[PDB]
Amino acid sequence: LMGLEALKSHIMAAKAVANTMRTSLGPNGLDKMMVDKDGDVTVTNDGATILSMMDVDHQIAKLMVELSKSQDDEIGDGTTGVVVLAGALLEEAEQLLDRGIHPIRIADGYEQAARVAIEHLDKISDSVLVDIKDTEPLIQTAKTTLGSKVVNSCHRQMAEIAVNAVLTVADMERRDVDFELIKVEGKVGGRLEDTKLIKGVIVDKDFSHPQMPKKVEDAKIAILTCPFEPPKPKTKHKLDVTSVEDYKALQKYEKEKFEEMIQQIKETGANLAICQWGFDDEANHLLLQNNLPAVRWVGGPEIELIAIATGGRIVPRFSELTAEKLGFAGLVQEISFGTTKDKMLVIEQCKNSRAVTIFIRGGNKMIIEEAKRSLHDALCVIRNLIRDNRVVYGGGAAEISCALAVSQEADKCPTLEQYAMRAFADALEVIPMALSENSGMNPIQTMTEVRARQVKEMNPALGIDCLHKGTNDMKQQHVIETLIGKKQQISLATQMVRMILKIDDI
Amino acid sequence: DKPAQIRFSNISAAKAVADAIRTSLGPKGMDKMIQDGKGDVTITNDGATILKQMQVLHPAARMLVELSKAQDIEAGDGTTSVVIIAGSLLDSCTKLLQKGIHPTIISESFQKALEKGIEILTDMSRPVELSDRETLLNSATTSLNSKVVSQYSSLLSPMSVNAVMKVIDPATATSVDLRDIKIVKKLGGTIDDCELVEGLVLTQKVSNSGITRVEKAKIGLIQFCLSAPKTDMDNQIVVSDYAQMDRVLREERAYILNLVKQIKKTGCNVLLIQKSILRDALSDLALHFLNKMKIMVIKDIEREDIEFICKTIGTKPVAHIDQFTADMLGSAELAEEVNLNGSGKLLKITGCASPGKTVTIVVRGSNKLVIEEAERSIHDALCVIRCLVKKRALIAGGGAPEIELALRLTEYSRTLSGMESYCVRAFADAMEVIPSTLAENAGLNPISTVTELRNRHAQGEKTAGINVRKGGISNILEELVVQPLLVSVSALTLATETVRSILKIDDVVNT
Amino acid sequence: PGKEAVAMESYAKALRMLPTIIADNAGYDSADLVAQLRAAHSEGNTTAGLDMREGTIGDMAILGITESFQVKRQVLLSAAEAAEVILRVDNIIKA
Amino acid sequence: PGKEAVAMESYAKALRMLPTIIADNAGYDSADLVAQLRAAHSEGNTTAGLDMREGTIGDMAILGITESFQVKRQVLLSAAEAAEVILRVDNIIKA
Amino acid sequence: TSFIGAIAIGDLVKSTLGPKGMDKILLSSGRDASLMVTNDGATILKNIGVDNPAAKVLVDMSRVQDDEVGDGTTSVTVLAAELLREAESLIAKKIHPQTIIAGWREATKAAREALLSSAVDHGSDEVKFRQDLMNIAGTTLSSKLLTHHKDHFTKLAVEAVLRLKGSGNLEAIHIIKKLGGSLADSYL
Amino acid sequence: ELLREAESLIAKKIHPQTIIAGWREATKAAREALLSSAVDHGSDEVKFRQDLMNIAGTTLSSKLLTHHKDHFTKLAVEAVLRLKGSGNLEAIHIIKKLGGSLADSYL
Amino acid sequence: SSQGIPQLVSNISACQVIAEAVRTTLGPRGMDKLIVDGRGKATISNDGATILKLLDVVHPAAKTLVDIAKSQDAEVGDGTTSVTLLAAEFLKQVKPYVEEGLHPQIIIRAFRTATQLAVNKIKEIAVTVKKADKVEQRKLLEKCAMTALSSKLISQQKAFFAKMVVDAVMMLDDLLQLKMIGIKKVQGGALEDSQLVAGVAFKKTFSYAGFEMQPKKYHNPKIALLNVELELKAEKDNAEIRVHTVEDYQAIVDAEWNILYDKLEKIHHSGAKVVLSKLPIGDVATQYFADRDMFCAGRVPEEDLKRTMMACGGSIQTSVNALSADVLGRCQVFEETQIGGERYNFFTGCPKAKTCTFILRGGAEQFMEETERSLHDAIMIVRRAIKNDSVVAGGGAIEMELSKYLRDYSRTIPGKQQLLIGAYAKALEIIPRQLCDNAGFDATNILNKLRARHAQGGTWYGVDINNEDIADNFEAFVWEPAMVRINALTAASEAACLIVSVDETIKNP
Repeated sequence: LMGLEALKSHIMAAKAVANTMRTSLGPNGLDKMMVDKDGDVTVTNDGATILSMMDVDHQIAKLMVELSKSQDDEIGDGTTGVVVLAGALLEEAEQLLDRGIHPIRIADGYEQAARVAIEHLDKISDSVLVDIKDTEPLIQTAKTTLGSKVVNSCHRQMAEIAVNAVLTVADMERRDVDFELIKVEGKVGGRLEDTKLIKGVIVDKDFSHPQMPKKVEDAKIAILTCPFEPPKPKTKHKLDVTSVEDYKALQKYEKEKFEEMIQQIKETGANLAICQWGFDDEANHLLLQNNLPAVRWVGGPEIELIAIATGGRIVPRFSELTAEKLGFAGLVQEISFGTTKDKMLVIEQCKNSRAVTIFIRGGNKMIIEEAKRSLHDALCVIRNLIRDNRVVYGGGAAEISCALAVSQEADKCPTLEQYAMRAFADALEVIPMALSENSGMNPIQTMTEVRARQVKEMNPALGIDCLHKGTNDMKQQHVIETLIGKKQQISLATQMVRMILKIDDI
Repeated sequence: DKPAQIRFSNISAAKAVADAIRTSLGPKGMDKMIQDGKGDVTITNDGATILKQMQVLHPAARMLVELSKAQDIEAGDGTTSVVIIAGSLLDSCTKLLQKGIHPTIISESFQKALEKGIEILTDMSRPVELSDRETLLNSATTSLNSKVVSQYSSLLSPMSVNAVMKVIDPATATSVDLRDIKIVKKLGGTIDDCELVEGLVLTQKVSNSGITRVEKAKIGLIQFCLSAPKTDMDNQIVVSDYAQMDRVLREERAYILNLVKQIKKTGCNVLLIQKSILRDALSDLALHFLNKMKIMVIKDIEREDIEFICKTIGTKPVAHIDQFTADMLGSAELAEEVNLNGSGKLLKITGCASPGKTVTIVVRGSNKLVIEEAERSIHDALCVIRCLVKKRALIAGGGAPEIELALRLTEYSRTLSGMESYCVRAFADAMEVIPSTLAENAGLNPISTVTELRNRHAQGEKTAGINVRKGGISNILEELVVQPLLVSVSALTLATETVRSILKIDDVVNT
Repeated sequence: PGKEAVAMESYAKALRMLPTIIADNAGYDSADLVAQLRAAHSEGNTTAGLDMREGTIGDMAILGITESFQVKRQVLLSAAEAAEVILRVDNIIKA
Repeated sequence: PGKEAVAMESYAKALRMLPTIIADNAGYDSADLVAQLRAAHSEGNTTAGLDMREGTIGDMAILGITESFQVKRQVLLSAAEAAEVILRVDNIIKA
Repeated sequence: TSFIGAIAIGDLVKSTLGPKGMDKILLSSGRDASLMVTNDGATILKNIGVDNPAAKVLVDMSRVQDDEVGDGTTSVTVLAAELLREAESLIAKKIHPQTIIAGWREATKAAREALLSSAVDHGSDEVKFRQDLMNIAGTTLSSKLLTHHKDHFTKLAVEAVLRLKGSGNLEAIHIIKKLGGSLADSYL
Repeated sequence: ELLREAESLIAKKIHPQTIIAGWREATKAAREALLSSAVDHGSDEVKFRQDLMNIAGTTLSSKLLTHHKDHFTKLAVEAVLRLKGSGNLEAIHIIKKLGGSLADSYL
Repeated sequence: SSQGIPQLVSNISACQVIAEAVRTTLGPRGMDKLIVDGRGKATISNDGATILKLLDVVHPAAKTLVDIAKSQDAEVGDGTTSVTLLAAEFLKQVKPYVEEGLHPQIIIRAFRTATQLAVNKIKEIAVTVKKADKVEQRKLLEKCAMTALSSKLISQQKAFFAKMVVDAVMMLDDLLQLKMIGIKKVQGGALEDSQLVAGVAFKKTFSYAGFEMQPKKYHNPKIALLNVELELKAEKDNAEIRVHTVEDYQAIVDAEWNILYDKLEKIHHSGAKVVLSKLPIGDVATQYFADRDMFCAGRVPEEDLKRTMMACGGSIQTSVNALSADVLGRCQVFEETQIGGERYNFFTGCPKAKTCTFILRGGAEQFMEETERSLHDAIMIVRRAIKNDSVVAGGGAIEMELSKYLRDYSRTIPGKQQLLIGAYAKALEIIPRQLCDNAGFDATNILNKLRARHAQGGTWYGVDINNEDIADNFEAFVWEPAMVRINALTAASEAACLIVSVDETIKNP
């Protein structure tokens, strides 16, 4: 099969993946089941995973997932919308090619309609930005993340932690700021409300040193990796002493290595000390008698991340015990590891912004992974909102506003691209179409109702209801999505159509 | 399940009929060979001559045939545009039911689209006033020059204008009766001799001894017995001689004069001959006696002529002799048999009183096909002028109405709300097949041509259409092709009526 | 109002199926028995139930038959949320 | 109380299906309309009806769309007796 | 036997039910040139060829008392068919038929009592009679296409029937089938 | 049963998310009614003793055992009354021993 | 197969099939093809040379056509599609005549004389403006690249793109594969501004603290070309030591890293003064390199190494060996400039400036990919054009000029060769036809008026892909080199005549 018939079958396969993804749109998205090679199962409506985890034995479907992945971090929530919009564009292009239009012509028509839709998106702008006072507007924007997924209590704390982390990690806020370094961490355990923002790194610690000062105002930190007690490079070490007084000589050597070095280190302004491996608690008793708060069991990647956080690089031997080599913290504080049953000491490094991370807890592995994806999406949307302060009303409102714009613009040209832009219009219409399909209300009735509301009254903030608030205006609903986010979604959809609309593959 | 499936099947049959007919559209046209039981050929550029002889099985095909027949009897031309609109609307319906929206909403939305489309077509058209001869001749020449009957429609257009002026004053907007203006043939002849005949042309008479012409003719409407009935056999007894049948023979010879004396007290001049299954008998041996004292017999009258003469000269229908009173008599000005430019025995009635001013046109020609082509030319000329006079304000053709109507109907669907909005949008964006069909039959890229027409109708002239006689999109030439506004009105209204009826139809059932 | 009425009525009848299943496993005239119990609650008897030792309806306070509140509440909520999480998925993707 | 409670509910659902068909033939959302009508005149408000002219809940008292009592009673009784006649035959034989 | 026929007749009548329904087309056998389109389900039931004896006895049991009252056919047939389908579901759920008969007898008694309670009297007042008669005519004359002609039927029928004031003249009323002028106006 | 009726409703062309919303509302109402209708045996001693006895006996009757349910339940409530409210699953020491009869069980 | 016509028509069909692998990829906006490798790798390339290189061809006729295509790719690279389409269409238009039974040697000499005449006509009608020294001609090459780039339709920054690319290619760049002079694309930022990199360097550095205080502006850094790295957890010693004191265990932790510390110390003291590594490097390693007053770049691509070979004049080190500055490359410019969000480290200015690459930043993805192809094509065409003696109007125009000339000569030459030359001329029409079809499928509608106005009078008019209308392909600054067109037409003719000269295919399995 070659030519237009091969492209017809290819559009059929693209529709096969697209309508499968269709039901997952929006906050009210219907979930999907994934069973993997490992045999595990998970319920999830987030598009990014159910493309990445999904595999389809067709090359164009592989390009679908690859091109969605390429803008994964760039567009978090859109992972569903871009794919469904590309699918609708291909479904309309099916009819367009059945009418005989050559594929690059409709591709360029889609590009022209993309330009028109982008310029129309420019016309809607909100979200005045000032970093200190933005807290309330930004948590109202993160209300979209809060009210959608399983967070029924809609914790304002997670919205606040995300917005404060993103606003603090870069002091300059005008444009294209370096929000690449931040990341979120989490593990199964306590409630979802068990969260804490750190201007540094949280370490993992064993429950020795029980009542020791886990909180110290250490401006500087001892990053001494030398073994205070016999080391273990995957290889254990041995002990051999002639008598109990020989072991007491070993004790006084240990006392030299503890009091003398740590007196020097405190002279350099550090009390907290790292150890690369722990051996036994009777050696820890000397450290307790020295009132030492210390942590250990840091892995290779763990200790390297500690180094990048504290700016100091590891000290393996005695001769390198100087102030300059050890890493800085400025402050250290201690916070419960779980809810209350276990405790953790956390090292902030506030004097440098190069390390800010978010810790979250969850009552289940499904709960923790859902929190991972939800907080990643919230981080993405807040990042993309503060990168470009302009915003547009979501809930399908922006897509149908662009639908009106490009459909009314379709009469502006004499060339074949007119049907291409009309196809773009009734394909942008799919977002409320499918967003009501996966919701309860009748798709076309509500879609055309809000579409005509945008004509009887000029405000483009009208969209379909997705949380049953009883109102079709999205301004009070505040289901809002970043303007540059919408621009990226539409542009990626147009490119994603183009990259398989001009294909006559083997 | 079943209702959706049966509606899909009905739509498929209607669309198959329409798309088989689609190629043959408009003056350019392209024909098919008809799939018939005899195996002959057709070179008929038009579209009507396929449906009128189409072997139709599915009821959708039959209903589209009724569609075409209704369009033809209403306004004549457009008989293919109507069916192609029907097919395109059914294709849009296929799309809409593929998405699953309900048929009743389809019907209501198409009714709304029809109303707004009629408003739009009435709006943009040129409000030409039809009250005097110059306007009538302008409309006639614009209607005739755009078709292939122009060569001979020229001489007959003023005469058709005269006929329609006889029927009514054009200030009266009521439609003239197409059937009232009858068309007749006098065998053979030239072309120019086709002339208006005020009154009626009548069938040929028998001329034993009857007068050829009579001033102030006293026309009688006779349908009753002629003789003592030869009821069942030529002889009732032994056939050695007609001993007793001589009685009924001389009773014929007596009843002929009895009825002629019953006539002369009224004065019946002519005799329309009904067939021998209604009459007792008809033969020269009595028709001569009727003729010689002024009762001229005219051969083989038919019911349409009887109705026409009743409507014209006021002679009440007759079934018996006793009503020979003046109710069955008419008093014309003159009745003559005229044989100029080739002999012909067709009688003419002139100047008789009439409530309705019925008028007929006699058709002449060196060949029978020429006579019948002149008849169909005058027929469609009367159709177009009547559908203009009853609705005024003719419209430019050539897909321009379809482009302009689709554009404003798409924006109407834009401003419209509810489920019906997308239905009207689909109606508009599928109705544009007619200009696409003209582009296909003109050689241009159909889709690019439709886009160019839609763009030119936007932000500019709304009368621009596809020109069939010069080529391509044109706006500067106003006289691209023009049809009476009723052509498009009837097309849209009948198409939408049948489409919404098809939508209303469910679960076909054999009796 | 709304389409939710039929959905929750069907949920109620699915709940009704549970004692219907209990009676069916008991061999009694399960449909008639659950109809009788439904009528008893409709006329109003918050303590009316099924006597499992011998099939008939009875005011369950006198009989002393009962179950702990916590287990019943948790069964209802957990079954509801499990059916919800199953239903919220339309298709399964396999590899 | 009897097992015919299920049959009574079935009768109620079948009678409820008639306005459902009225809505379906008119193209409106049948399930939503009938459920919201059930709510609209189950909470009292006995005069509430389904306005087919626009597909919305309609207080039928002032709209004036009314049906004569005799035809409604006759159709109810005739449907009942015809359904009884058709139902009460279980097997058929032919010559 | 199972009620496939009794629900098949109901399903083929269903889409015609009430105004804004769906039309049916009835055509003669033998592929002759004759067909007609109709909306009134009574016409389909009259023209239907009942090959199923259950459907035949159902339509016969309707005809004895459905065309008498008028317009009940499209309601009685569909309601009976839906009842038979629901009862087929019930007997699939092992509910004995006689239980269903008793339940439906009592339920119909209750429904008729509720209908009588909800029925509102409109006697003794002329203006209430006028408005009620126009409303009932409009609901019964819910078949013609032209809405102004709908009103024409409503007014003509109401004024023809009200002028009685006494015992029925339905035995004496007639509607002459003579063809006249415009297809949108009526006369008495 | 819920999933059976859910598939039946999907056949009736009722969308899954409407089913979820209606089901959640129904569970809210049912849980509220159950809580408002459940009976707190409350502040009593002898009546509470009888209530503890029979509720424990019937809850243990849900298992296969039918003979010695009462003895185990009485022993358990004796332990819980030694708790006086301080619920302790580990107050009872649970040793196992193969052989013998169910009547040979001892606390 | 069978001798003569029955096998030659099979060769015709095979050449048509191999054309279908290229037929729709002629124009710059032509359809792209996804070709799947047997390994399960999906690759996308809209240029026929790469497609045929990835595509395995088995049929001998397709084998010969692809071999000629590869020879042309070694000649120019874009002419692969043109020569394949010409060969296929020549065979298609002789198919009715060869099926009629005329001997193929006739068409061999017919094509020979027709293409010799076509070469004569090309050399006669080709014109030169060259004279590139003056600023007017610099901006003439600028507008040529602008017309090649016209998909962007940007404002004056369109001309800025053109000026930057023409300057980068004109600075001491000889005719070569052009791979070292490539481009990169960056998110964010204004498309009006981007970096004219005077060489090539590393895509995006890491978040290490050594980056922020990295020593910008090396005056003349000697470079180290490494591949082996130092990183965490990679290596360790399984030593066991009995306790003697507390000062002894540091022998084990010493042995874990001492060889690595000495290795880094010596390889940095080798004589180089900035070091590159293809594999990831540790932040702790970066800090010890800062202790060496030095910086390291890890995870560098191999194309960085190759561009270092051809431009920086360096040599691979690949390990701690070669503790000498002799084998080390040199640079004249170094810095780091975070291009928007792109944390690009720069080390540029080389003994050979063959690469002076550019990096794009326009805040998109869909535009700058076709932009990469467009700049590739423009910078290619300028360098091939300057080498050749003369240039001729391309983009479907000169194909029509030759078609008209050969039709006129065919219709006047006697003998059976004239039908064959007419078939050749009609087959030469394929390039305008495919340029139109791949652009708007309106091939006939524009082709008719094109041929008519071309026959109206002597002009270089052809098809313009930008507006689907006839444009002055010459003086619209869309061109094809005359010598390259001679090579393409002659190679296509030789391929066609060779493949239609063969009757039998011989097998000896």
